[PDB]
Amino acid sequence: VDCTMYICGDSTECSNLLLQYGSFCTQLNRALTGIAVEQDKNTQEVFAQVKQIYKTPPIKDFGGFNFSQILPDPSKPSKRSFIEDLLFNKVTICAQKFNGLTVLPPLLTDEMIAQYTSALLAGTITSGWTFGAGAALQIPFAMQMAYRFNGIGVTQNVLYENQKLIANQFNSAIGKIQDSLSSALGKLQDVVNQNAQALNTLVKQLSSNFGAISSVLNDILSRLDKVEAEVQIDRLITGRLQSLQTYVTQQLIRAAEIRASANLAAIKMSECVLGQSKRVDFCGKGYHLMSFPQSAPHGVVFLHVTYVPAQEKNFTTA
Amino acid sequence: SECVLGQSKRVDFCGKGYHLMSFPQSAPHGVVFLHVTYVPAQEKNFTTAPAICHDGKAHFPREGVFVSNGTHWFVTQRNFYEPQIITTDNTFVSGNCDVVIGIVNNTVYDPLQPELDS
Amino acid sequence: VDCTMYICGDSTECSNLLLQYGSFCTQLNRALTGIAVEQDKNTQEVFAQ
Amino acid sequence: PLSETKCTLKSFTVEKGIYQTSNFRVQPTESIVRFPNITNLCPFGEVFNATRFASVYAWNRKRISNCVADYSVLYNSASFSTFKCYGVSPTKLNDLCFTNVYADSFVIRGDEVRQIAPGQTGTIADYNYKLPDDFTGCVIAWNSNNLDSKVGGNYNYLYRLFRKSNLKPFERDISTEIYCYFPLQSYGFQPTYGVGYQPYRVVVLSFELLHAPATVCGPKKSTNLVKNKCVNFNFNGLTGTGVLTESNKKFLPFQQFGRDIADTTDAVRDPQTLEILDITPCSFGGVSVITPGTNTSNQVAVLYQGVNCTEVPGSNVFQTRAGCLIGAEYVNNSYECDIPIGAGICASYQTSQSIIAYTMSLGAENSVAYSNNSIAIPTNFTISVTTEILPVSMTKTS
Ligand SMILES: *[C@@H]1O[C@H](CO[C@@H]2O[C@@H](C)[C@@H](O)[C@@H](O)[C@@H]2O)[C@@H](O[C@@H]2O[C@H](CO)[C@@H](O)[C@H](O)[C@H]2NC(C)=O)[C@H](O)[C@H]1NC(C)=O
Ligand SMILES: *[C@@H]1O[C@H](CO)[C@@H](O[C@@H]2O[C@H](CO)[C@@H](O)[C@H](O)[C@H]2NC(C)=O)[C@H](O)[C@H]1NC(C)=O
Ligand SMILES: *[C@@H]1O[C@H](CO)[C@@H](O[C@@H]2O[C@H](CO)[C@@H](O)[C@H](O)[C@H]2NC(C)=O)[C@H](O)[C@H]1NC(C)=O
Ligand SMILES: *[C@@H]1O[C@H](CO)[C@@H](O[C@@H]2O[C@H](CO)[C@@H](O)[C@H](O)[C@H]2NC(C)=O)[C@H](O)[C@H]1NC(C)=O
Ligand SMILES: *[C@@H]1O[C@H](CO)[C@@H](O[C@@H]2O[C@H](CO)[C@@H](O)[C@H](O)[C@H]2NC(C)=O)[C@H](O)[C@H]1NC(C)=O
Ligand SMILES: *[C@@H]1O[C@H](CO)[C@@H](O)[C@H](O)[C@H]1NC(C)=O
Ligand SMILES: *[C@@H]1O[C@H](CO)[C@@H](O)[C@H](O)[C@H]1NC(C)=O
Ligand SMILES: *[C@@H]1O[C@H](CO)[C@@H](O)[C@H](O)[C@H]1NC(C)=O
Ligand SMILES: *[C@@H]1O[C@H](CO)[C@@H](O)[C@H](O)[C@H]1NC(C)=O
Ligand SMILES: *[C@@H]1O[C@H](CO)[C@@H](O)[C@H](O)[C@H]1NC(C)=O
Repeated sequence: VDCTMYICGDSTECSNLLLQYGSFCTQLNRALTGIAVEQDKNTQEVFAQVKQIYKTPPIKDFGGFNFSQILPDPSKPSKRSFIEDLLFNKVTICAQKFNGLTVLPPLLTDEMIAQYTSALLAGTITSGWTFGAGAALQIPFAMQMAYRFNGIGVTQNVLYENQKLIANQFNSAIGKIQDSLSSALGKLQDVVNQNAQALNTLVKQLSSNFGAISSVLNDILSRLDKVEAEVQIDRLITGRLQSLQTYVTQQLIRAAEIRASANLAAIKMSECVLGQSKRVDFCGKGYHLMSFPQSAPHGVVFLHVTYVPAQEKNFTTA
Repeated sequence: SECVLGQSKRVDFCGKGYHLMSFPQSAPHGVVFLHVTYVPAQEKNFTTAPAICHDGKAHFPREGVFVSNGTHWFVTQRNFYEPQIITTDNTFVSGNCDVVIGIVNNTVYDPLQPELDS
Repeated sequence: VDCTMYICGDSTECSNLLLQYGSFCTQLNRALTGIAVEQDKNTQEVFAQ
Repeated sequence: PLSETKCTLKSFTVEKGIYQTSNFRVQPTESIVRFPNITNLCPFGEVFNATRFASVYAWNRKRISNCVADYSVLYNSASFSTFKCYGVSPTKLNDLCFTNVYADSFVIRGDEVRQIAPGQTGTIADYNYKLPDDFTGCVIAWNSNNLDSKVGGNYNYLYRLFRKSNLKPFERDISTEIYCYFPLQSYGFQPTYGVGYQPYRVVVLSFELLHAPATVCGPKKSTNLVKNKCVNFNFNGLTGTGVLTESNKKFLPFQQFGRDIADTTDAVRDPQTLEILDITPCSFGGVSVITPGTNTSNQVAVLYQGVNCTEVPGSNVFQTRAGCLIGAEYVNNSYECDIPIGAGICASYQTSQSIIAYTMSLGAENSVAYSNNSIAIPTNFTISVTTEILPVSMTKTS
């Protein structure tokens, strides 16, 4: 926000009055800039956990597991997956722009974020957890799944002996995720709603008189002489500056909430995508096998894959 | 707690690589954790298979991975190439050979055999 | 908090004066309602596992 | 730009970074004026130079409208004595247009004149003429002891002495039923009275500034109109700075202005050609100075945020999606991000040295050579010791 263009606009007369309050516009601009740099920090620490941009092979022989909905779509230049396209459609200015408010582009583009998710997913399916520790050591996919099973205390023969069933279950579950997202993204939507609603409030507070004869500052400057105008303009300045301080304080608290959510997502990226988790319910319900990251507008979707026990029988035990 | 008072299984929580241990150092207004981690190096390609078919039994590794050097099959630990002969003591049987995609044929040694022979 | 009953109380005269400040009472009640819904969310996510 | 960063950072060294310094704003090439084209001079003469005034209980509202005024005649001629203008300045009054003007006229004691202001009480205010709390207008009055008295007394100037309740603002009540007393009483005016008991003629010009087309305006003369160019303007008093554009907004024949969510005026009807014009503002944005560290170089590049490179008033000029970048050269190579400009572009000091701007590399690109029967196993290790620094406390203050 250009604090001077918000409070005073084009008027030099108001700008001279506003200077008598000193640093407050600098404090406001500095706070909003700090929030803005933190949004690039948040995206960097969530998505840029991978050292190299891994590419998947041309032959997708992953043992019956069909990642086509979550790997990059070859038919588009945007390099988003099918599910990432579903996610972007399932969330996605003049009045703000003209009144001193400006919205800055993110440093990483959506294509760059999709290129990091592509690298993370390619590394995962080609090399398992090894690309998090060090080099991407290739291993056949059924064997990394067999060591996921061994991690959850299920002996790896259970994987190989039931492999075609496990592949069919996985493929089917991805299909249900596709249909669910085609029918879902409340947390991301709420953040966009709150920020748009806060800006609409900040703009509409320009209509408020705050006790002055008018809210339109060029009325007063077309209509009262200086010493009488200065009282009216000091009323407008006071109330507009209090509207700005309210906006920037609520943005500092929203910034902390999103910062916490970005820290959590960076932990989930490390512990569920770059690794297998022994932490209960941290990577979905059931015993964690693996997770896949997908980009979403302003956020991340983790597709958590978990082993859920079924068809139990009673036995006498000793 | 989780890096100094303990060893962490949590990936990237106590540095890059597999966590061994960490050391705390004081700093002005804050703390420096020196994180010590094992980072794997100098990897080699090997042919691999999920199971060995022997006498119609499917053998699986107990605590390792099956690899081959171009002529012979070995069992080795996943994170450091220490090749060992495939034996009844480092493999376990489950079922016949037909159910596993990609089973390979090699002998599985029984140490009781040459002992009974001697 | 009813921002109007807090600032003005029964007075219509004060209420008309207060309207000249515009959205501020709506912002306040909206913030306190968001805080309120978050407390049910906190209890839900802790106990309804 | 480097001096401007030094001065906004309040420091003689500047460290490597991108710093928002100041805001760019394009400026008005000329000051348009557009007004009603009304020739009829306003008939204020037949109030200030009426022979005999009304009684203040029966104060008379002459409507003045569809005319051109000049209140500097009424003011600067200064035969008057009091000229209190409420809600409008006596001077800017000549620069403004009004929807109607109502001239309210009466005679009272030079003492009781002090009651005729918005938010007042007393004999005249309570029962004869009440000015509203949000009144816009000028109370003009002058001594009339030359006309409104005589030896043996004048008795022409009645005022209401009693009412069952005070007047509402601008209420007129000429009723005469007995209140016991007759409800009216009159000033006995004699020449020999002191300054406060002598008669004074009062004319109160009640202006109004409604959304209607203004029918009274001051003497200023309209200019020509220019378009697709930045200008200052006055349109019947609507004043601002903007790039007047031929509007396709379909105003209905009664409408005169169109408005933004902030109640800035978004479009205006021309007061003479009656066409509709958009008033999008003359363009603006933040200015950020990309700088290497001042211990490296004084050479700097400047980003005009959101501004299009056609607009900024130069050996290299590049249009990022973040804005126009001047003084850094776009190189088709890609590197690690040094100073973040935005939208995939970063800038760095590189070779003969200058500021390059470039698309950042996310990392080196690798194909993992996955195969259904190939595994890689490490034959060695390295022991890595890495530092993680965390804040724990901050300086305790009271
Ligand atoms: C490991 O091997 C890969 C090649 O894959 C192997 O050979 C195939 C023919 C097939 O038998 C697979 O099952 C094997 O896994 C090596 O990758 C290639 O390396 C060369 C340089 O020597 C490079 O020019 C190629 O581009 C690489 N291939 C691809 C697809 O990019 C890899 O170098 C070997 N790694 C180690 C550590 O030995
Ligand atoms: C992976 O799954 C997709 C479906 O999600 C399969 O896509 C089909 O591919 C064939 C050609 O091989 C087409 O004729 C079908 O129309 C495709 N179906 C859809 C719904 O797109 C794909 O074949 C699968 N691949 C593997 C290796 O399992
Ligand atoms: C694979 O490893 C085995 C060792 O386990 C190699 O076999 C030995 O080869 C040497 C000659 O190079 C002989 O002297 C030994 O007697 C062999 N031992 C056994 C048990 O056969 C084998 O050569 C290796 N293959 C390759 C291609 O390197
Ligand atoms: C792996 O070993 C088994 C034996 O343990 C092979 O199976 C035999 O194959 C022959 C034909 O080549 C049949 O006549 C026998 O009846 C099979 N025996 C059994 C027990 O099924 C198998 O073919 C070998 N496979 C490879 C690829 O070498
Ligand atoms: C920068 O501004 C120019 C206008 O000065 C834009 O040019 C117009 O672009 C549209 C398409 O978007 C064309 O239909 C017009 O004919 C163009 N006008 C002229 C005079 O060339 C240009 O698109 C802007 N570019 C950016 C990146 O903002
Ligand atoms: C590996 O893939 C090839 C086809 O490219 C197939 O013929 C072979 O049987 C596969 N090997 C295993 C172990 O699945
Ligand atoms: C009143 O009339 C006299 C001429 O008799 C003139 O000088 C004066 O300006 C007039 N005043 C107004 C307010 O019209
Ligand atoms: C006002 O001026 C316009 C030309 O700009 C002219 O067409 C119009 O007739 C004038 N108004 C009147 C009432 O004559
Ligand atoms: C300035 O740069 C030189 C290298 O050119 C370096 O030796 C010196 O320490 C730097 N000074 C500071 C204060 O960074
Ligand atoms: C960058 O590449 C484009 C083609 O994509 C070319 O036209 C342009 O001249 C190149 N610029 C430089 C500085 O190399």
